[PDB]
Amino acid sequence: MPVLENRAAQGDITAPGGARRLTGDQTAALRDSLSDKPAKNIILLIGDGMGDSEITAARNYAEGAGGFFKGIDALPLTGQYTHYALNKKTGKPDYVTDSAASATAWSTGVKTYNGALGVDIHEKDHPTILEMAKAAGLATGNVSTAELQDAVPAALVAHVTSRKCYGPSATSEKCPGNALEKGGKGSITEQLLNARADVTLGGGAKTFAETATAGEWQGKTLREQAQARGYQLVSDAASLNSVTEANQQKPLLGLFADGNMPVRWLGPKATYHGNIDKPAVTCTPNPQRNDSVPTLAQMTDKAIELLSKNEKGFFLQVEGASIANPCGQIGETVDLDEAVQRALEFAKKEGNTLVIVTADHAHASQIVAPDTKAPGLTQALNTKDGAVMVMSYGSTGSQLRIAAYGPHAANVVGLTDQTDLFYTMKAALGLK
Amino acid sequence: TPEMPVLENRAAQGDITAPGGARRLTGDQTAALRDSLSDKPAKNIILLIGDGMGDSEITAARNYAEGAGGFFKGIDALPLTGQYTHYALNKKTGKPDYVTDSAASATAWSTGVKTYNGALGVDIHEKDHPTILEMAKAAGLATGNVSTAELQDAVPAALVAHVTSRKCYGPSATSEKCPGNALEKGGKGSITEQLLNARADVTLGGGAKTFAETATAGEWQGKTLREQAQARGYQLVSDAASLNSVTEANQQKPLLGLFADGNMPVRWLGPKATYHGNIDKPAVTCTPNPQRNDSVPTLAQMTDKAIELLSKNEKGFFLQVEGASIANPCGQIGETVDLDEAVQRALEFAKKEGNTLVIVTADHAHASQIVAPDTKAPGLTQALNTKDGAVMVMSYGTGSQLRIAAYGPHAANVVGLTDQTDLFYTMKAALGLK
Repeated sequence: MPVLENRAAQGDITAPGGARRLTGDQTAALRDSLSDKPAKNIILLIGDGMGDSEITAARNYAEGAGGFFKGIDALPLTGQYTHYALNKKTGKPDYVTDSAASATAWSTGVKTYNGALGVDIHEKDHPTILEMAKAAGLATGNVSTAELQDAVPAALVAHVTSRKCYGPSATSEKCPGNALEKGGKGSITEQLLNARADVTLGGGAKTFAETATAGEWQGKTLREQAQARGYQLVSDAASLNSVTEANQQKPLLGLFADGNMPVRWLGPKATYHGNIDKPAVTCTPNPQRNDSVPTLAQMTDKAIELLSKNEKGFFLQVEGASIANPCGQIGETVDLDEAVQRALEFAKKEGNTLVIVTADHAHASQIVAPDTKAPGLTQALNTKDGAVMVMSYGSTGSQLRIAAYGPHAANVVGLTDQTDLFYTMKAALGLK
Repeated sequence: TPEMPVLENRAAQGDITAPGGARRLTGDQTAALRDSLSDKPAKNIILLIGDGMGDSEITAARNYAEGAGGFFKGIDALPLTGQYTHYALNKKTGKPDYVTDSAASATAWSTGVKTYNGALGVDIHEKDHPTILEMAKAAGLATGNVSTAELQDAVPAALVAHVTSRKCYGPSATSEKCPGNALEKGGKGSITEQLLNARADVTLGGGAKTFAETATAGEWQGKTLREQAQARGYQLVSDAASLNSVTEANQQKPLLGLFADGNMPVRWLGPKATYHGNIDKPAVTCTPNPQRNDSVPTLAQMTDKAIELLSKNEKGFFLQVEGASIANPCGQIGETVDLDEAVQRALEFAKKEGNTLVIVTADHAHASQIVAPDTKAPGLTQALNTKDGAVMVMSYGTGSQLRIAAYGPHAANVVGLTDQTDLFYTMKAALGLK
């Protein structure tokens, strides 16, 4: 079912027809994109805050208005999904979710309250798509450029009443029911190590320095616990590259930064009337990025290579993290686009892989007219077109894009809910 | 048999607090979507435009009027969806201008050419290009142009007028602001004059005021534009009763309904948003506008009457319907509700007829955002009491790509990423126009 490159503007944008992204009728191409056959594998890519506005701004900046993201914009089947959370006491909708409640929704199929991971409004645990995959004998991967304790990667492996419960310390204080010494399943990091995905790659080494309060590994650091439990620990690109396999006997745990992994691009923070009062900005490469720290795309490719060895199949989630910094935000979308390209390249070759690309919720940034005097923070940027684009941040709940390629991708078209994504993945992989 | 499927119910299917309760799907959609795809000719096209109606506006309106887990039986029911880009051009450089106005965006889908902000039916060199409505008429199709805005406003005007500035409503503004287009200066005339020349079978909306102006040259010099319409054989109507009496509309007796002096009445009233309004003022419940009444047809009623009149043409018809806009949350939400009712009419017709492509989108998105209730925001905000019995806060503090959705023959051409100019080529090809 491969392709639909490319949908850049096809010609001279000032001339009749020159800004078209299509070359002819799409009925055959869309029909050819539809298959009801089993998915052997799923790759779910999440861009933090990546709603339609963020996609557009990053395209305009990095590719030009008429440009095309070869990963993000190349998925043939598209829709919009709703991501409202719940008020914990009343059960009524809360129109603006945080990352934890939204990740819980696609990870478990149950709505919840802001801050919850893997539990419902009654604080009851519900299994995750990753746990279910593993129980069925599928290989599992969990990749992020955030700290691995952050809401999105955490939601696949941890059930806690507050997303703040990173390690033993915070869990004892803020989630006493989940604390290991109080009979609970443990902190986010402890539950991560119990879950034992085949491949886990990201930031967040800091919390692994904490020591367990109880159980078999009481008094040892969580890093020592991982080593004791047979994990392959890697911390840089060379150590990652040399890994030849990852499975339940030798699961891979890559910890590539103390906190979040390095942001792709730097620029100044937006300011009051920054588009008027400050020069237009050209984003710059972050010196902290280097070939010793794997990128999101490199971690995605290595996870695919290790997980694809499982004959039954795999589930892999990849999160492009977001750390009022337009350059930071746009470079994060570029990082995600490269990871999506790796996923699509694999899926097109393998032929039984469903790739889904979406966001937890949208950032508040807006693209505004160049002369805008806005009440919040603004910045002018010099885009690939050699024109100024202005972005405004003006302290969100909108539905936002979800797109897919491969078997069962029809289930993201039209209006859906974020919880439907759980059931789509469940059904595509034939999980019970 | 009414047979390619419309989405009948994508509301949350159960108790939203329970596992699976917030699902909008009941099962796999592959078969449904396969059955949604045809490249047979479109006999008819109905294009519905919600002013400012990006994804945020759809979500806010759904939240308020239907609840978070509710469902717009029109807007949310189209099975094939994508996102399109609507950037304009800088007139002098020809480089993208990332934030369009309504005139440049309407020009893009009506003519397939990008242009500068404020341009109607002309490119950055001020050269005219034909519109989808003009092309439909030349091919023997019936044509309708319906709006709750003034008919001179950018969206309806872009189908029938080629002028260098959208401000050129009548003779007086054209001679001042678009001198090359002014009739007495050798051009094709004001927006209103070009509308009268274009002679769609059905034109319904606001904007009676400009018709009081007199022409400055030509056969009808010194007559008002209303008098000109009357002399050129138009059937003029001004309220619901007179619209209802109309039995036919065609090139001998084209229909021109003028239902307000300016814009037609908004659906709902509420207070303007204010600084720290969500904190400093009570949560708002929108109220009915008493200027709305059964003597003024609604957007849906105009849509239904236009379909009834246009569908008599054996070759087919092209119909555009605009739900107009105008930091008034209640006004903007009610406008989305108005559009949803008109989309329901269009889909009901299309489902039965079987050869009708229905497209629902926006010119460009409004700046409103849905934000946390406790938000202290620097712009204008308002708390609203929604259908769920919970508070939603709106903030007004744009260039984002936005939803386009379709049903019927050739609907596949809205899926994925497209440009607003592709919509011109989609409509052209679907109707077989050359």
